Amino acid sequence: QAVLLLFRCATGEAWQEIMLACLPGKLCDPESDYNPGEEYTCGSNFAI
Amino acid sequence: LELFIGKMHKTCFFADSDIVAEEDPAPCAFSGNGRQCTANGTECRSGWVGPNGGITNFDNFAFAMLTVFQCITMEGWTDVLYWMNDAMGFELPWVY
Amino acid sequence: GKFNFDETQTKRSTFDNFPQALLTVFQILTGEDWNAVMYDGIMAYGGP
Amino acid sequence: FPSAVTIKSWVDKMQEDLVTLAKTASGVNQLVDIYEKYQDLYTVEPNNARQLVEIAARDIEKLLSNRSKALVRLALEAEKVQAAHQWREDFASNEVVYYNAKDDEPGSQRIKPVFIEDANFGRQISYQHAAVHIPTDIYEGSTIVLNELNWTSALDEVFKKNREEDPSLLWQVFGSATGLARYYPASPWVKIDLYDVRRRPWYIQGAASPKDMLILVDVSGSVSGLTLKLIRTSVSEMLETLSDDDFVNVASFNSNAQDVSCFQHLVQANVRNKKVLKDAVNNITAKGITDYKKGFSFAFEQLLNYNVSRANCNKIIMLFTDGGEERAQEIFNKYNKDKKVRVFTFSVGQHNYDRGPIQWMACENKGYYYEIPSIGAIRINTQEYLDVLGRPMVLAGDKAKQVQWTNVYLDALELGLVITGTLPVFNITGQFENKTNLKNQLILGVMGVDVSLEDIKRLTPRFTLCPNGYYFAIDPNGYVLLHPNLQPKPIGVGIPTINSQEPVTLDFLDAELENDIKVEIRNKMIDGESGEKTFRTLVKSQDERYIDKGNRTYTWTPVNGTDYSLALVLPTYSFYYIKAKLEETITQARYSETLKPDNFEESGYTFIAPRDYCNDLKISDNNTEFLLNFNEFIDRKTPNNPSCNADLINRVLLDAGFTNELVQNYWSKQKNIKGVKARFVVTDGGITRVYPKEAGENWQENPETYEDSFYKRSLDNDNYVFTAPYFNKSGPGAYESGIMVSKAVEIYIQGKLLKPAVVGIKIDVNSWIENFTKRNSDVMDCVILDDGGFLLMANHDDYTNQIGRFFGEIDPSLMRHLVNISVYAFNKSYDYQSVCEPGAASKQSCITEQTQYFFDNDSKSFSGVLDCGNCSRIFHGEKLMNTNLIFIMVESKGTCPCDTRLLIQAEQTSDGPNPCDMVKQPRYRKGPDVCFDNNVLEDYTDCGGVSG
Ligand SMILES: *[C@@H]1O[C@H](CO)[C@@H](O[C@@H]2O[C@H](CO)[C@@H](O[C@@H]3O[C@H](CO)[C@@H](O[C@@H]4O[C@H](CO)[C@@H](O)[C@H](O)[C@H]4NC(C)=O)[C@H](O)[C@H]3NC(C)=O)[C@H](O)[C@H]2NC(C)=O)[C@H](O)[C@H]1NC(C)=O
Ligand SMILES: *[C@@H]1O[C@H](CO)[C@@H](O[C@@H]2O[C@H](CO)[C@@H](O[C@@H]3O[C@H](CO)[C@@H](O)[C@H](O)[C@H]3NC(C)=O)[C@H](O)[C@H]2NC(C)=O)[C@H](O)[C@H]1NC(C)=O
Ligand SMILES: *[C@@H]1O[C@H](CO)[C@@H](O[C@@H]2O[C@H](CO)[C@@H](O)[C@H](O)[C@H]2NC(C)=O)[C@H](O)[C@H]1NC(C)=O
Ligand SMILES: *[C@@H]1O[C@H](CO)[C@@H](O[C@@H]2O[C@H](CO)[C@@H](O)[C@H](O)[C@H]2NC(C)=O)[C@H](O)[C@H]1NC(C)=O
Ligand SMILES: *[C@@H]1O[C@H](CO)[C@@H](O[C@@H]2O[C@H](CO)[C@@H](O)[C@H](O)[C@H]2NC(C)=O)[C@H](O)[C@H]1NC(C)=O
Ligand SMILES: *[C@@H]1O[C@H](CO)[C@@H](O[C@@H]2O[C@H](CO)[C@@H](O)[C@H](O)[C@H]2NC(C)=O)[C@H](O)[C@H]1NC(C)=O
Ligand SMILES: *[C@@H]1O[C@H](CO)[C@@H](O)[C@H](O)[C@H]1NC(C)=O
Ligand SMILES: [Ca+2]
Ligand SMILES: [Ca+2]
Repeated sequence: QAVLLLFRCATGEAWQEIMLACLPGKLCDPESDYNPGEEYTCGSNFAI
Repeated sequence: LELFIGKMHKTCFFADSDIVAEEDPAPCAFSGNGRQCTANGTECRSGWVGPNGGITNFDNFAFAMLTVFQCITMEGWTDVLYWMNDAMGFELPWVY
Repeated sequence: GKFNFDETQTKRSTFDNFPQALLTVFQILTGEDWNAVMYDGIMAYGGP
Repeated sequence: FPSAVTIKSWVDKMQEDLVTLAKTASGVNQLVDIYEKYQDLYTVEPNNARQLVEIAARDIEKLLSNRSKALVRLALEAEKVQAAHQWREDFASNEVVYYNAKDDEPGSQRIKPVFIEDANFGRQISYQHAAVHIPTDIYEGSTIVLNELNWTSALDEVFKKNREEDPSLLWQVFGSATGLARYYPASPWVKIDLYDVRRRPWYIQGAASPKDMLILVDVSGSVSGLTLKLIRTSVSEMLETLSDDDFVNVASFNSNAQDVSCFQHLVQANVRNKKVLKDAVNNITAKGITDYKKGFSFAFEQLLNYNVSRANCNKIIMLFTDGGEERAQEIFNKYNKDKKVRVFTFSVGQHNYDRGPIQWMACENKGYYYEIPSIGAIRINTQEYLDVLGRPMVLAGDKAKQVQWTNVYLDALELGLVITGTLPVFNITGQFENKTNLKNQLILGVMGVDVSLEDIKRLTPRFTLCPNGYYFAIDPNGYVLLHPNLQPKPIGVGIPTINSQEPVTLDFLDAELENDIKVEIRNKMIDGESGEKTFRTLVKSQDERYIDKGNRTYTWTPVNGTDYSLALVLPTYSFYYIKAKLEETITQARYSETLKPDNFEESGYTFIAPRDYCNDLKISDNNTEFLLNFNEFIDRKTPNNPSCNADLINRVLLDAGFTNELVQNYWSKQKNIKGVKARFVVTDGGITRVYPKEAGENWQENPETYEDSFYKRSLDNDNYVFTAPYFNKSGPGAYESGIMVSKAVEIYIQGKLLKPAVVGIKIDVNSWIENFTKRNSDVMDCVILDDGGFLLMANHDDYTNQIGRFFGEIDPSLMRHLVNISVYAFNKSYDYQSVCEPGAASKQSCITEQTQYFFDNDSKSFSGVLDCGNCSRIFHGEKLMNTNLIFIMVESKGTCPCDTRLLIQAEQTSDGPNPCDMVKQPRYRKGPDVCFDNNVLEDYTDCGGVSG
C-alpha cells in the first residue's frame, strides 16, 4: 500500500493533498498503541 | 470488458428507499468481495447510474475506450482504480 | 452557457466568455483536471 | 308484491311496537311529572339574548383594555430607557448578565433559574427574571447584540409590574430589530431551532402597514441554473411575510410579461391563495431574452386595476433578477413620476453582470437594493424590506401607536390558540434636540402580549344556554376569533402527496353550514352594526353524520373596543332556563348521597360532567376519578361555597334528586324488559345515569352533556330519534350494546316551554329481529333506515351483520334512486381541520369533504319502480310515525345482475374548493382604515449600496 501511494505521487495525482493529510494534527487508528488522553498526535512536520 | 462489466452499479441507499446514503457514493462489492457499507440504516443493491454519472465504466466498448484513454494520460486514473477496490477485491484491479 | 445543468453548484472552469474560455483551454492544455471539464461537456449535451 | 294498503298496516303495526316501548320503558312522561310537580326547588329565569351579548362584549372589551394598557406601559418605558444608552464597545469589563433560553462568553454571564411549575402555563416558568431568545444564525456576544442586552434589561421591572396588576397575564415579549426576543416570564425554549422573532406574524403587522405587492420574476435565459433555484426559494420565502391584510400577485417576464398563475390580479394572500402562488413559482422555467420595459409596464398596470378589492396602502414592486443594462427610464417616468409606488430590486445568484441599473431603479423610486448570492442569504434579505416600509410610520409620531390584534395562531411556546397585541417602538435618541435624525427613522422593535382563546371563552359562559346555543366572534376579514368548530389544529390546503407556522384563519362561512341568510348576517357583522334575526336553518350534528333543521336566532353587536363583532346563537325553547334555588341543609345533603359509586346498584351507573365548578376541584377528563374527587369535595367543604359559585353546583345537585326519583320510583319496578338492554337519562345539569350498572360499561358517550351528539339531535326534533351504531367494529356496539333511542322531555311551568333533559333506552337488536320477521328470504328484501340512510334492521342475517352502515355502501342502486326521487337530500361541506392520510405522488392535515343526508319531503308514502337496465325492481317506502325511521321493501338484488358504483358517505379527502374562481367573487371584507405611506420628510437617500 505504501509503494502504491508513492507510485501515485510519481505520476502526480493529488500528491499535495496527501501531504496535507500527514500534518501532525491527525487522528490515530485504535489498533495502534498510544498513551491515553492524546488522540490527535500522529503525523509529523516532516511530511513537507 | 472481460475482467469486469457492470460491476460499478451497487451503491448503498437507505433502507427501504431510493436515496443514496452518502454525498459522494462509491460502489459496494459485486458479490461479497470488495466493500460493504456498514452504516446501520443503509443497505446496497443494484440501481445506480455510475461513479461519474455514468461516464466512467467498462460496460460498453465506447465507455471502455474512453476510460482507458483517460488512464493513459495519468489524469484521474487512481479514481478508476479506487472505485474497483470497492466493486471487487484488492487483488485483481491493481494489476490492470 | 450550457454548464448550468447542475442547479446546485457554480462551475468555475466554463466557456461563458472569452477570458474564461481562454483559461479553461489553458487548463486542459496543461492536462490538469482535463477529464472533469470533459464530463461537464458530456453532461451538457444529454449525458452518457 | 303486497299492495300499498296492506303494507301500510304492517309498518303501522311496528310504529307502536317501537314508540310504546320507548314511551313506557324510558319513562318520558314520568320525568315530566317529576319536574312539574315540584316547581319550588327551582325557578324559571329569562334568558335574554340582547343583554347577554351586551354584557359579554363589554367583558371582552375590558379584557383587551387590560392588555392595551400593558402594551402602552411597556412601549413607553422602552423608548425612554433606550434613549439614555451610551453604546459602548467593550463589555469584557462590565459584563452583562441575563438568562439565555435553549441552554443547559466575551462579556456575557448566564443565569441559572429555579423554574417552578405553574397553572395556565403548560411549562416550567420563573417570575424572577425574563428569558432572552437569540436565533441560531445570530452570534450572541457581538457589539450589536450586547448593546441590546443592556437597555432591554430595564424591561424586566416593567414586566414584573404588569404581572402584579394583572396576575392572569400570559407571555409579554419584546421583539428586537437586532433579532433577539425577550419575554416574560422566563421559560426554556422549546430538531434544530429556526425561530426568528422578526418573521412572526405579530411582529410583521406592527413593523409596517398593509401592502399591495407585485413580484416580478426575471425568467430570461441568463437566470437558468442555480440562480433560478435561488429565485424560486426567495419568492416563496417573501410570500411567508404576508398576511390576510396584504394583496399580492406574482408575474414573470422574458420578452413578454405574463402572470405565473391563474389569478390575473391582486389576491388576498391568505393561506390558500399563497399556496397557489407558491406552487406556480416552483414551476417556472428560464428561456428567452430580458425585457424590463415590458416587465415593468405589466407590473405598473396591475397596480392601477381598481376593479378588484385591494389594500389601498403601500404599493411596492419586488424585482427578482440578476443584472442587466436596461434602466427603463421612460417606463418609470410615465408610470410613477410622483413616486407613488416603491421599487425593491434583488440581485440573486453568483454572477458578474452589471448591477448598476438594478441599483438605480431601487432609489429612483424610494426602495432599497438587496443581494442574495446563496441560500444562507435568503432568510434575512427577504424580510429587510419592512425597514423601508416603516419609515412613514415612525414619522407619523404618536398617532401611529395603535394597538392591533393578530389572527388566531398556535403559540410558539406550546400554549394553544392565542392572539397577540402589537405596538411598535421608536428610536428617539436625540429627539429632544433633533440633531442626529439619521438612524431615528427605524423602529426599535415590536411589543407583544399574548391573550389565550381560553381567556375569551371564560367571559362567555354557555351553561345557562341550551346545548344547541353558543357564542361566536368574527373578524373584519370574516374569520372566527371564537367558535365551537374552531380547533387547535392547522388548517390544511390541497392534497398531501409526499413519497404549523401559519395562522389558524377559519372563515365564518366555513366554521358551520353556509347559507344565503348567514352571508348577509356575516356582512352585517363585518361592518359593525347590531341587530337580530330569527329564521330557520339546517344544523349539522355534533358527529358529522346527520343534518336537522330548527329555528335559530342570531343576536350580534359590535365591540367598540376593537374591530371584533360578537354574536350569540340561541334557538327557541331556550329563552328560559332552570335556576336552582335551595339553601336548606338536609334537602341538599340527600341529593349528594346519590352520587356515591357504592350506591350505583339501585341508583344506576352515574356520570358527571367535568365542569369548572372552581379551582380547588380539578377536572380529570376520564370521570373514573373525577366523581370520587367531586363527591369527597362537597362534603369535605362548607356548603355555602365561600370561594366559588353555587349556581353550577346547585344545578347538578338538583338534577341528582330528579334522576334518582325516576330511577327509584319507576325504573326499579321493572327490573328487566325483553326488548330493553339499557335505560339512560341525560340532564342539563351534567349527569347521565344507566339503570343496569353492568350496562354502564358500554356507555361510549361523552360525560359532558353539552358534547353529546344524541342529546343535541333530540332537542331539535319533536319526536323519537334513533341513533345508528358505528360500523367497522369501533368498540363493542354491534350486538352487545343495542340501538339508541332518545326523546327530550318537555315541561311547562307558566306556559313557557323548557327541555331540561333527554331520556331513552337501548333496544336489543336480537329482540327486534324476532318482531320484525313476525326471514333470510331470497326474493324480497325488507330493511329499515333512519334519518340519514343508516341501516338499523334487515331481512337477511347478512345485512344485519353489517349494522349501522350507510345504505349506499350496501345497496347503491336503491340508495341512488331514493335521492333522485326526492326522498333523501344532501348538503356537502368542507372540513379544513382534519387528520389526513398522505397519498402516493403519521398523518398530515388536509381538506375533507363531508356529506350528510336528511329527509327532503314531508310526504310519508313512497312507491315506484327501479329500472337498472334490462330488468325491473318495484319498491314501496313508508315512514314510521313520531320517529325518524323509514321502512322500504324491495326485491332481491340478485334478480337484476347490476351492481353500480357504491355511494360513499364518509370523510372523503379533497382539495377543493377551487381558488381560481373563488377570487373572481371573493367574500366581503373590510380592511384597516389607517395607512402610513408617502411621507415628505422621509430621507431615502441610502439607496441600497452606500457601502458598495
Ligand atoms: C438609535 O439611533 C442612534 C442614533 O440616532 C444610534 O446611535 C448610534 O449608534 C452607532 C452604532 O450603531 C454609533 O456609531 C459610532 O460611529 C461609528 C459608526 O459605525 C463606529 O465606528 C466604526 O464604524 C464602522 C463603519 O464602517 C463600523 O464598521 C465599526 O464597527 C465601528 N466601530 C469600530 C471600528 O470600533 C463607532 O464605533 C460607533 N460607536 C461609538 C462612536 O461609540 C453612533 O455614534 C450612535 N449615535 C449616537 C448619537 O448615539 C442607536 O444605535 C440607535 N438604536 C439602535 C437600537 O440601533
Ligand atoms: C449596561 O451596562 C452598564 C455597565 O455595567 C450598566 O451601567 C452601570 O450600572 C451600575 C449599576 O446601576 C452602576 O453602578 C452604580 O451606579 C450608580 C448610579 O449612578 C452610581 O452610584 C455608581 O455609578 C455605581 N455605584 C457604585 C460603583 O458603587 C454603574 O455606574 C453603571 N455604569 C458603568 C459601570 O459604567 C448599565 O446599567 C447597563 N444598561 C442598563 C440599561 O442597565
Ligand atoms: C450501529 O450498529 C448497531 C446496529 O446495527 C448498533 O448496536 C446495536 O445493534 C442492535 C442490533 O440491531 C440494535 O438492536 C441496538 O439498538 C443497537 N444499539 C445499542 C445496543 O446501543 C450500534 O449502536 C449502532 N451505532 C450507533 C447508533 O452509533
Ligand atoms: C358601544 O357604543 C355604543 C354607542 O357608543 C353603545 O350604544 C348604546 O346603546 C344603548 C342602547 O342599546 C343606548 O341607550 C346608548 O345611548 C348607546 N350609546 C351611546 C353613546 O349613545 C353600545 O352599548 C356600546 N357597546 C357595548 C357592548 O357596550
Ligand atoms: C375596471 O377596470 C377597467 C380597466 O381595467 C376599466 O375600463 C373599462 O372596462 C370596461 C369593460 O370593457 C368598459 O366599461 C370600458 O371598456 C372601460 N372604460 C370605462 C370608462 O368603463 C373600468 O372602467 C373599471 N371599472 C369597471 C366597473 O369595469
Ligand atoms: C343545502 O340543502 C339542500 C341540499 O339538498 C340544497 O338546497 C336546495 O337546493 C335546491 C337546488 O338548488 C333548491 O331547489 C332548493 O330550493 C334548496 N332548498 C332550500 C333553499 O331550502 C343545497 O345543497 C343547500 N342549501 C343551501 C346552500 O341553501
Ligand atoms: C382589567 O379588566 C377588568 C375587566 O375584565 C377590569 O375590571 C379591571 O379594572 C381592569 N384592570 C385591572 C388592573 O384589573
Ligand atoms: Ca493531475
Ligand atoms: Ca437575462
